[PDB]
Amino acid sequence: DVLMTQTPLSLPVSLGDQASISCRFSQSIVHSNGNTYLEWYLQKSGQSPKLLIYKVSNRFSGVPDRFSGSGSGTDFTLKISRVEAEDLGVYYCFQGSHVPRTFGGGTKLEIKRADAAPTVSIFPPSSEQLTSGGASVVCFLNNFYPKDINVKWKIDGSERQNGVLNSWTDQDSKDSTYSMSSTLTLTKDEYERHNSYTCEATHKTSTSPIVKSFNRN
Amino acid sequence: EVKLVESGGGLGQPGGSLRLSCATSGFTFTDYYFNWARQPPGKALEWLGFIRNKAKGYTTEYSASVKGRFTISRDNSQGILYLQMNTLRAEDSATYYCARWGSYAMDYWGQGTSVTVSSAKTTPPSVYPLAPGSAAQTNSMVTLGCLVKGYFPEPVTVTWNSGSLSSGVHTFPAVLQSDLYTLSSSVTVPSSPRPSETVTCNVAHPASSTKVDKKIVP
Repeated sequence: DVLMTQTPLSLPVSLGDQASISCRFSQSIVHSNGNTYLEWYLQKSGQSPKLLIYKVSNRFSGVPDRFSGSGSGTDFTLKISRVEAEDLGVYYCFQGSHVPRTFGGGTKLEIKRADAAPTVSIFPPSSEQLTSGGASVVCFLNNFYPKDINVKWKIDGSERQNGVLNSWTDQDSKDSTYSMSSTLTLTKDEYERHNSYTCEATHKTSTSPIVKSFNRN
Repeated sequence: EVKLVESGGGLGQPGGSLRLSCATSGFTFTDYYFNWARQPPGKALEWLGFIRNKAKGYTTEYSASVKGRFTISRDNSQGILYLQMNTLRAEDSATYYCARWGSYAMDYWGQGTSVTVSSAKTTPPSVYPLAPGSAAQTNSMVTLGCLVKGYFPEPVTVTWNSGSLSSGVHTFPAVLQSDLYTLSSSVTVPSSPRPSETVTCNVAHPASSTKVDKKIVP
């Protein structure tokens, strides 16, 4: 029951900078034979995982010399000694000699930029959808940074939990930002039962929640 | 010379019994362990289990998840690793990768095989225009949107003004809501072009031959 912990979950970087991801265990993962089977894999968007380092410090063939692994026993470290655009991906440490055998939650290497408040927009259900007995209120929150953001929905003041489905984009290939969509779907009846629908966004770019609202009428 | 190629992905029924194959070449299949890992949509790559080499006797190992439901096997004489998956479920939708482990860890991975586990049949998408109101949203800019819901299977192609409106567009990753997918797309245009001009979102769902063009209208 060797519980693994890889950090950080997310890692903001400016190209050219150094990165360091760590993998640590509650117990030592050294094998009876003396060896330590700690590996580091790189999985890019839509690609198969690639091996970077094996047995804690052995760089696999083809892997650039800017990638370094270290540690022993319980704490290990991957260290990109000069991050490049081509390294942006998700990094996983792995050991399969001890139960539980597994990949770490991963460390996603994203590009660092200046913070930016989200542009929020709310949209009432279309007459079309309602003719079919359903009502989806949509809220867009595009172009913010960091990715960390919390959306809350309110109907006639009370907060609402059930019926929400969110989806986020991946860091934009051009401006290093993220966007999100929050959709509240209710029955035409519920929608015609209430009048005030609010989409409230919380982001570090402000202490004041960004609120978008509309009244059914 | 070293090659591992999965196959067998496709659509499956919840409670079904699909079986994947990973054929290899260019190396002595007997001397290797073989790993099976899966990456669910949006979720993180996960390890399912492995089977040991000849020396260690072809003993398999599985995660606590696939335990009781999946089983690794290999054709030592032909060089084909197999992943028989039973009692399938929605959570089993991912891309499956096989890899060989040896003196250099998992140095060769396959290219993957996609599986989707649904009780849904082909379903055409409902397309609704998302128009603003008392405020457009942004400094002299307006954000319109298009909701594409209730379809199956992926994907759908959403376009703005037949491909004209390329800048200022965000198509968000589909989400599942009771077997079907829902997707939404947004676009930001200056307040000058809308509503004076026309903004239309084009949604194509090949699997059902649909192609809907929705005029965004105030």
